[PDB]
Amino acid sequence: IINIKKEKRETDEETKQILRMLPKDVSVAELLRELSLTKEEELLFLQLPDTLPGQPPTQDIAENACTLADLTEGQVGKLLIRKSGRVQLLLGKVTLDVTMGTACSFLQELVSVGLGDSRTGEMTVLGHVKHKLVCSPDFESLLDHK
Amino acid sequence: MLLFCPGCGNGLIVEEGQRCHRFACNTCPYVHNITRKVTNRKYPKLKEVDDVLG
Amino acid sequence: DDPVVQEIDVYLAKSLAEKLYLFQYPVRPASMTYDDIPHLSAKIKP
Amino acid sequence: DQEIVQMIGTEEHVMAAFGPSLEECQKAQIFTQMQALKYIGNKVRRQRM
Ligand SMILES: [Zn+2]
Repeated sequence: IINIKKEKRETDEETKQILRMLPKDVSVAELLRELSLTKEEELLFLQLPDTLPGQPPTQDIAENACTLADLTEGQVGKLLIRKSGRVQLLLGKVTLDVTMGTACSFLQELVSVGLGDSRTGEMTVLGHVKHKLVCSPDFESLLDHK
Repeated sequence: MLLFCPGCGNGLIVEEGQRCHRFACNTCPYVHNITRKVTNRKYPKLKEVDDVLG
Repeated sequence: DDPVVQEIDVYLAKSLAEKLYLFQYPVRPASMTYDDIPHLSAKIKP
Repeated sequence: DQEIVQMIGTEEHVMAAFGPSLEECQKAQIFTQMQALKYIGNKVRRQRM
């Protein structure tokens, strides 16, 4: 029997129903093992808030939503890992917090669909997505500030 | 247990082919022959030995 | 609780802003991938 | 059906309880959205013409 086409168990984390013979991680330890334990690159999928703490630069406006489509390239923020497991994102004057998202177990392929021509385009499989991050405003600090 | 076809995701039933018993889906030609023993225990709750009252 | 280690920088790229899509298979576990499956075509609408 | 089972739950007792429903669905030839919609429409009665 082919080993890469066996039947799959309902539990996606325990699909190994037949053999030839997971604790919930944290973002700080995640990045630590991603950089210290190994050096291989990893593709992440983080969810940013609706409005970023910035203004659309010369985008013809209004206090509207400021997303990544309005920001330019270059360094836009820093990622801080404090003690006791705190993972913050300093995006300027304010600091958001980064937590682990829903632990997806199904296949997630990050691909690039580039329509170079109006008749023929190219689909480029960039990689696989395994972990999901969630960035949230530190509302407590924003409230105790003013 | 409950098994599903990797192709379309429908439930797999157990049938008999020309060589051996196999899991098969009713909506695709996907099959899977059984090589070794497969078991699914349930461990039902044992009738607790009731005690005399009074 | 000071930021002792891992002061990672965050960069932004706009090269694939309009060409980046996310495809997720709710019925296919992450263990088995479609890398070995030969694809034939993809229909799409802008 | 795998997506339906994942939506219902991944617990062993959940699958054991939901098994009969999947079996009864597989007894009929309902496997697509069109077939299920036709089966539902067959069970629909007009609001008195
Ligand atoms: Zn199938």
